[PDB]
Amino acid sequence: GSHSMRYFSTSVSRPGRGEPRFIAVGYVDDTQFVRFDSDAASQRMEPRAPWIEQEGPEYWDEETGKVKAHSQTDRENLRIALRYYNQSEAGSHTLQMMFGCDVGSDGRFLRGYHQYAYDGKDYIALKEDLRSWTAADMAAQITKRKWEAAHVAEQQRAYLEGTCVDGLRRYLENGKETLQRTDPPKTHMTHHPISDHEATLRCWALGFYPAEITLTWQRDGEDQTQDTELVETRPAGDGTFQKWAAVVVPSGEEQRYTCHVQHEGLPKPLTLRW
Amino acid sequence: RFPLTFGWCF
Amino acid sequence: IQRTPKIQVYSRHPAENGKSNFLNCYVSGFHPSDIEVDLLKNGERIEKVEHSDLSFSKDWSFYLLYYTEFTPTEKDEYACRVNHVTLSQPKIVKWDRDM
Amino acid sequence: KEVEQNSGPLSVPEGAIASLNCTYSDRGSQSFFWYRQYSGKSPELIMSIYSNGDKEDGRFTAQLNKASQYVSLLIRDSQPSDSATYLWGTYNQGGKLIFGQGTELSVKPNIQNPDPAVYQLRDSKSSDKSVCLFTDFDSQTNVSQSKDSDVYITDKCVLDMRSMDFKSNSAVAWSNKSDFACANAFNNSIIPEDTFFPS
Amino acid sequence: EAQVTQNPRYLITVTGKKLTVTCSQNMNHEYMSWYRQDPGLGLRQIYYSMNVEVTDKGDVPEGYKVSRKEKRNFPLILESPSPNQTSLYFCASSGASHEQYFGPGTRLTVTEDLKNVFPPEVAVFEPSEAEISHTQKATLVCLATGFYPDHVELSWWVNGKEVHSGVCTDPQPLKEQPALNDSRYALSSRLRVSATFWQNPRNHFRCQVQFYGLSENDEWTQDRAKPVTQIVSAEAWGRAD
Repeated sequence: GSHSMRYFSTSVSRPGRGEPRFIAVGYVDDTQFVRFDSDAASQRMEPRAPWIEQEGPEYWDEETGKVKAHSQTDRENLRIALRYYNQSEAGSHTLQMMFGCDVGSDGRFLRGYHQYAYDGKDYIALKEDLRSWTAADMAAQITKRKWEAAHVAEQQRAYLEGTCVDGLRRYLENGKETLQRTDPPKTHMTHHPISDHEATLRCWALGFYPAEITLTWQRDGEDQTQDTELVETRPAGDGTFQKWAAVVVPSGEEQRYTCHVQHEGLPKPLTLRW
Repeated sequence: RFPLTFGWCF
Repeated sequence: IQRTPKIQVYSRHPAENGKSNFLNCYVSGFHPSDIEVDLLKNGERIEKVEHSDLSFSKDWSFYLLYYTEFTPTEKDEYACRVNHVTLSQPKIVKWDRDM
Repeated sequence: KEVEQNSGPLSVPEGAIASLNCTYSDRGSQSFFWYRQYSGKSPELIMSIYSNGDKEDGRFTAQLNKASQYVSLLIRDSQPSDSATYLWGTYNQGGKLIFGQGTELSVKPNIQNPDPAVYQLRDSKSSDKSVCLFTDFDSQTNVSQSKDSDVYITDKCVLDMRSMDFKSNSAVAWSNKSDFACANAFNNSIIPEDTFFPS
Repeated sequence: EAQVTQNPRYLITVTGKKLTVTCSQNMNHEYMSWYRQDPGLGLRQIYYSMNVEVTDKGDVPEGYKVSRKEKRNFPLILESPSPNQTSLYFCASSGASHEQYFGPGTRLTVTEDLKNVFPPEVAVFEPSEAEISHTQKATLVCLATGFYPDHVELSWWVNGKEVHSGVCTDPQPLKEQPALNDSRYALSSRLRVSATFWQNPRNHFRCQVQFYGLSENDEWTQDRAKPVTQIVSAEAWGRAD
C-alpha cells in the first residue's frame, strides 16, 4: 500500500522561564524514528527506531544542525506572531509545523505537506498544487506575501518531490522487515449487562499495524450511530495499536447486531456477532 | 530526512 | 480555544492476574500541550512511569502515551489521574479490564 | 567538484550565446542557484531555479532537468564584460552548499578594425626598464609567456573607449636587460605576419 | 546595500599568532557559513551554522573553529595558523529561499617571517611616439612590482579624478618567482587615450596603488622602511608633439 513520512515540531513560549521549549519528532507510517528535545542534555537529534541507527555520523551531525536551526527559526517566528496579533509578552503561545510526503505502492510521489499553526489554529499552509499558499487570516496573509516573494513555494515543492521521497524510499528499504509488515488485528467480543432491559457489547481490535482501521456497528444490516461509543485508536506501546466500539443493546436482542472490522491487513472484512 | 527550512521568517 | 483530553487507561495485553503486562493511559485531542498524567495503584502514584515524545494528529491536537510494566492481581485496582488547565480538577479514570 | 568537469575554459565570441551544461549526482538536489564571479571578486547570485523547467531574466536563462539531472545557464548577446567564472550551487549534503565545477567563460571581444603593431613606450626618468606594447591585434591571437626568465609578459586585456566605440586588445612586455628589444619581444608567440614594427 | 561584513578585509600574520575574522549579518539570516577559495581548488566550505548554537564542520574544517552564540555574527578562529591556511576567505548567509549573499571576502597570508613583507614600486611609462603616429592613440603603462603579499588595489587618476574608460588592469597579480613560496608579486594596468589628449602638457596622469601591509602595531627590526598599509603613486604629464 501507500506510505508516509511526517515531521512534527512544537515550540511553546515560557515568559520569564527562559527560552521556549522545542520538540521535534519524525514518523514513517505511524512509526516514530527520531526526536529532538530542546531541554534535553544530549542537544542532538536522537534515534527512536532500530533500523535508523545504521546511519553514518554525517547523517546525525546534519539532522541535528537543521533541527537546531529550525528551533531558533520558530523561536523568532513566535516573537513576530506576537507583533502580528498584537499580543502581550506575558502570555504563552504555541507554534506547530507539519512537514511530510506521501508515496504510492510504486514508491512514486503522491502528495506533499507543509503547514503551520498558531495557538493550535491553522496559520498558513502549502496547497495541493505545491505552488501557492493558504493564509488562514490577515496575519497569515502578511507572511504569505513574503514567502511569495522569497519563492519559498517552489523550494519546498522540489524538496518534497525530491529529498523527501528518496529519503522515504531509503528508510523503507532500510526498515524492510519492520515498516512493510502488515499486522492483522486480533478480534473478540465482550458482553456486560447494565440493567434488566439492557446490556453492552464491545467489539475489540488488538495488535494491528498500521493504526488506520474502521470499526462499524450494524443493526439488522444497517449502520448505527445512535447509542454507540467510539474510542480514538490507541497505541499498544510495543508498536501495535488497539481500539474498540460499543453499543447499548436491548437484552435478548444481541444477535440483531453485527460488528464490522476493516483493515488493509485483512483479506476479507471481518464480521462479529454474539 | 528533515528539510532545509532555515530563513523562512514570518 | 482549548481542547479537553480524551482519556483511556488500559492494558497492552488482555488482563490475566499473575501474568506481567504493561499499563497505559493514552491522552489525545488536547490543547495546549501542558499535561501531567499519573498512574495510581490503589490510590497511590506509581514511581517509575515512562511516556512517549510529544506529538499531534492531523488536526493540531497533541497526544501522549504513558505506560509502565506491571502484573495485575484480583486485589489491586488502578486508575489514570490527568491534570490539565481545561479541567478545574484532575480527572481520574479507573482501569476497566474491558473499558 | 570532482573529475570530468567539461574540459577547457569555454570560449565564445561577442554577440553570440553561451551555453553552460552541467550534470550532477545527488537526486536529493531540488534547488539550484547560479553565481557569477569575477577573478578577484566575491561570487554573486544571478539566477535562481526551483521547478523543473526554464527561468528567464533579461539576457539570462537557466534550465533545470531533474529527470536527466542537468543544470544549465544560457547567456544571450554575450558581452566581453561577462567573462567570469560561473558555478552552480545546491545544498545537498544535508545542510551545506556544494559548489559543483565552476566553468570559466571567455567572451572574445569583436575587434572591428585590426591593426596589429608593437610600439616601444618612452622610458621614464624614474625607471630603467623599457616597455613594448603589442596592441590592436585580433581576438584570434594568443599571447605566450616569454622564453627568457627575466622578461615578463602579461596576457591580453581588452580596453574600451565608449566615446569612440573602439575596443582594443593588448599585451605588455618589459625588461631591464640590454638584450631586450621590441622586435624579439614576442618571438615565442604566433602573431599576425601582417603585424607592424615601427621604424 | 545590506550585506555580509567581514573584518578585517586584509591580514598578515606570523605562523602561530592566533586570529579571528568576524562576520556580521543584519538580515536576520539563520544560515551562515565560511568558505576558502584557492587557485585550482575553487570554493570550499569550512564550517556552517543553520542557526544559533548550531554548528557543523564543512568539507575542510581542520585548523578552523567557529561559534554561533548570536544570529548576527559567525566568527572564524584559527588557533595555530599555518602557511597553507593562506587564502581567500568568504562568509555567506542565506534566509528567504536559500539564496546566499557573500561578504566581500578576506585575504589572509600566513608567512614564516614578516621580513618577507614588501611594498610595491610604482612607475608609469609614457606612450610610444610610434604609437601616436601609427594609431593616433596614446597608451600609458603603469607597473607595480616587488610587493608581498598579493594585496593591492590599482586605479588611474586624471587631473584629480578617477578614470575607468580605457583602462585594463590585469585580473590577478603575477608571481615574480613562480618557483618560490615567498615570491614577490607584480601587476600592470594600461590607459589608452586620444593622441590629442596626451599631447596636451596641461594634462596630469597619476597611477595609484593601494598597499595592504602591516599595521602600526606590529614589530619592525629591519632597517628599510616599515612595510605598512600605504598608498604609492607614479605620475606623468602631457608632452607636446
